[PDB]
Amino acid sequence: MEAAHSKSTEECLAYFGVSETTGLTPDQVKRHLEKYGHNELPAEEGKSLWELVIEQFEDLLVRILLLAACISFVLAWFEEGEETITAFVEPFVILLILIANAIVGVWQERNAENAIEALKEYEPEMGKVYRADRKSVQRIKARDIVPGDIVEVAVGDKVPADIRILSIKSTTLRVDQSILTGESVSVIKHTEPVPDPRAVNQDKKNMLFSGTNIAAGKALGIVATTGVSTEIGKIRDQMAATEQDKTPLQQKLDEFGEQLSKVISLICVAVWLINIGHFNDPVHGGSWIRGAIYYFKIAVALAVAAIPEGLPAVITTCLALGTRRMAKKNAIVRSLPSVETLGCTSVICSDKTGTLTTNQMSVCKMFIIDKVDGDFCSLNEFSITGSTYAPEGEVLKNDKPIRSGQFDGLVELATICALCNDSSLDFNETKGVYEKVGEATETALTTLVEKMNVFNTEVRNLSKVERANACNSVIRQLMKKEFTLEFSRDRKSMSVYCSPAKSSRAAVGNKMFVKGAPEGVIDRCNYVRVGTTRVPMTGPVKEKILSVIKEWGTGRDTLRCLALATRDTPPKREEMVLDDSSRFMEYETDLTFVGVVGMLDPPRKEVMGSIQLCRDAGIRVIMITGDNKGTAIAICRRIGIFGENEEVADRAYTGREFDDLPLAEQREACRRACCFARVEPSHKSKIVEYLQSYDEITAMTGDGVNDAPALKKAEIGIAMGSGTAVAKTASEMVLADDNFSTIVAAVEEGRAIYNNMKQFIRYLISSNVGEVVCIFLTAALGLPEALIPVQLLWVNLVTDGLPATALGFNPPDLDIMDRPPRSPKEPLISGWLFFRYMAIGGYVGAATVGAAAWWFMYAEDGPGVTYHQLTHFMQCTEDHPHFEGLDCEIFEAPEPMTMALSVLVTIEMCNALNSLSENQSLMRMPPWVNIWLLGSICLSMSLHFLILYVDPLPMIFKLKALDLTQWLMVLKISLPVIGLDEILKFIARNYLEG
Ligand SMILES: Nc1ncnc2c1ncn2[C@@H]1O[C@H](COP(=O)(O)OP(=O)(O)CP(=O)(O)O)[C@@H](O)[C@H]1O
Ligand SMILES: CC(=O)C1=C(O)N2[C@H](C1=O)[C@H]1c3c[nH]c4cccc(c34)C[C@H]1C2(C)C
Ligand SMILES: [K+]
Ligand SMILES: [Mg+2]
Ligand SMILES: [Mn+2]
Ligand SMILES: [Mn+2]
Repeated sequence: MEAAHSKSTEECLAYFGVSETTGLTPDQVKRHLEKYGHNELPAEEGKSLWELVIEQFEDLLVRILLLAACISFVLAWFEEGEETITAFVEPFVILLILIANAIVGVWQERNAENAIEALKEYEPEMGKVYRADRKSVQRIKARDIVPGDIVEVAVGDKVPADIRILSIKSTTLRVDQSILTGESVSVIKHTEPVPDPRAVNQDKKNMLFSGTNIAAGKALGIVATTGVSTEIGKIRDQMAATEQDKTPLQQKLDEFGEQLSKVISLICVAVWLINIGHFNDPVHGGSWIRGAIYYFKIAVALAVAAIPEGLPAVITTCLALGTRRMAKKNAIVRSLPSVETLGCTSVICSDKTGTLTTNQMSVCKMFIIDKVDGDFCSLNEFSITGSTYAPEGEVLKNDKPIRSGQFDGLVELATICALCNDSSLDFNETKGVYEKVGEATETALTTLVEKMNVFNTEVRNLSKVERANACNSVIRQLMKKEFTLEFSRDRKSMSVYCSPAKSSRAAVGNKMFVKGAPEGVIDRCNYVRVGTTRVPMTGPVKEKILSVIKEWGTGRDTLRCLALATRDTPPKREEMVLDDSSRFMEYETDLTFVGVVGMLDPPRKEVMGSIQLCRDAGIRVIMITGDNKGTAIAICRRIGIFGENEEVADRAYTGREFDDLPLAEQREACRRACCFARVEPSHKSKIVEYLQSYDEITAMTGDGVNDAPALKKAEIGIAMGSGTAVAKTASEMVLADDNFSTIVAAVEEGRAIYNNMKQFIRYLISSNVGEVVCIFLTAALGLPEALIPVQLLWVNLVTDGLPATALGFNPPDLDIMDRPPRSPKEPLISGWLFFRYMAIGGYVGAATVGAAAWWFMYAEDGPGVTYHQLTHFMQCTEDHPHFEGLDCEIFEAPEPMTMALSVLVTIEMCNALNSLSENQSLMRMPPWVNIWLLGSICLSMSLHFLILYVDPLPMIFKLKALDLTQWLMVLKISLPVIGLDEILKFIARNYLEG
């Protein structure tokens, strides 16, 4: 059943053809269960660790290194009676890496806790119905409720389905709808039509929404919808639309996967063209068994050389460390990549209530009457400080602290605030904070009474649990509450009837203390309290007081105001009927006006300063709130989202006003406006979506169920530590201490991390370049591979491993938070930078093949000098006569390859220094800057020496140590790499773009 809010109750009843005093028949229920299904949200799984690892071995690139693992496996099985000893270390070091990279791939991409499950917390197991087969209410499984059911809800109930209210049995029905609005202040419901077809939830004052709860009262309704066709079901569906997105760089990775997986396919058929080049002269001396196997040997070496394995690890490590740094600021990152995604954020959307503000309603202004001089009426105004329910803060007069007990009118105000009140305050020993018990707007009065301390009660030595209600208790000892005239919609006030406690001195006679909406309470006042005296309420006085109250209600203030009054001479208890709320207004007449209090939900202290820092970093903050527009704009002004006099006509929108815009203007509104109010959970995700459709990287901050969709849609979702489980499990990061400042800190960390990543990804790739250049030089020319897989694997995973991780520890820049956010599209190399290490890569790729072949010809030991014969080793077995003065096995010596590797290891270790900075020469930026880079290379170096000098190591890696002349030759053929790039920096810091 649709549009239940605009139908009258008779139309809803007639639609299902049921009586409110009977309900559906059990047969009808059966038919509706068929037709509409059960009243429950579908669970959303998330692949077993099975289908996750499987998906790690799916993306093309990863297969390339599996190919060269199976091929490596075969070309290590049918290994001659020679060294089948360690031929399998290759197809295993590889087969091992792919294992490790998967387990890690999943340990960071997997979101443990499920936000749809948390949401089901709001689905009660049980609901109450009236069905035709019994007169009395029936308590059943909620999932068995169907459209058409007559349902009964009561105080403390979770509402089981979307329900048109038929009949309110209590005097009021007060509903907490925070899961759809973020607001915890009770909604007072009624049963009349809400004609607007486009009514937003905050307007549907005659509806009950599944998953909200009843803060008070009793009602009967008819179920309009169940299952996913409910408001909470829409939230469930937006969280189920699981886009499993990915970090900008993580999409760069996924991208480069496609990049590198073709570069290899091309280079392999390219090695094949130069392999088929001397296919026209094989002299068929070794058939093709030798040829089709020397070609796979090459593929495995190229594939291995191209893929920069170990990359996944240095990154994961970088991220994880980042996570550790943020945890120390009280930012709990739940997704490794996110720690860095925040860095490129350009727009931060934010819930207001409980996010930007404390979600703790606070009396911050009050007034009583000081003097009435005929027509003129002087008010005594005070402000009150503090922003939580904690009874911490002081009452100020002109900004200076005063003792509330000095003023008789305040004693009376406190008395009414304390007594005309169904709530209290409680100190939660487990969370370490004060919490309300009852309505927010009432607990604010409770808190006020504690701050006011009008009897100067000693409270400094109380436990926090006793302190919670101390000054309210002292007032209870003076006046005994005898009964309450509860709130009704017609009068918009409530009152409590009180007698002076036994042993008066207080003051003889019974009293009624009244609070309510100003206009109705003041209209029923005939007198005004001035100190302890009472004077007649006149028109001009009534008008001054109403005017000031109206200013408080619409200011830069926009406070909720209550007027406080007391009936000085109540009726006698016996003349009043308590069972009829319709009589209460009359009993609360002939009142004496006492004062007014104004409360708001105030900003957290750090928010303003954080917004400014964001602005300084080129980040926009947009408030998106379920709350009213007036309050929303006012809070925006207090926190510097808007100027205090800025005109915001087209900078602030309700969800409706936003919906009214042409679809084109909706997109543009999102770039211009910074406040969206009276919004539904969908509006928040829609705005995030628009933002993202300008390719803005966008964050969402929230604490509520109504933020869950936006939290899921944003590139980065951020939840408040003290907010809902649902919002937390929908996030990438949680601010455990609710400190908004931490977001600013997280951005910096993220920019720091982004800079170090991109360059250690360059350092690691410049490497994989030379290797390819080499595994291709020593392939096309027909030379004996200068390096083989098992060695490359060590280099890329370990030799370059440490140093890369060292670079992820370089110091962040000093202006890092004075730049605008980097563009999402920004590559990782451009023009100058690409050919930069295609030059450093052309050097490594060569200087390695060139120090291995050196050991042949112009080197001492030194088979050796063969020249054109060296590029022709295939015919040493066959065409031996050519090779006279040499053996036919010394073409497979460890020394030459140890020369090659020792060059790479030496070039890369150097290439790690020119990686410390992008442009700043080592001249102007010392190599002693990042000490950890030093310990990093000395480790890589001392590991290199190892696999050269340890009985096993050199056989598994095919190395044979180098003389001190074999190392002078290495250095004098490696170090120059520094001067090379070093001059590439001098030609970029001046004549390029600096
Ligand atoms: N228990 C209580 N005792 C006394 N006064 C109360 C009260 N609960 C609410 N009020 C006062 O009476 C008014 C009645 O609230 P009501 O149902 O009219 O909502 P609202 O006007 O705040 C709703 P909306 O934002 O959707 O238009 C409140 O604004 C408040 O001043
Ligand atoms: C088993 C497994 O999950 C993985 C792997 O096995 N790896 C990475 C990877 O994620 C591969 C990868 C995909 N996209 C990129 C970009 C840059 C670098 C890498 C990758 C490393 C790749 C490899 C093969 C080491
Ligand atoms: K997200
Ligand atoms: Mg909120
Ligand atoms: Mn992977
Ligand atoms: Mn109202």
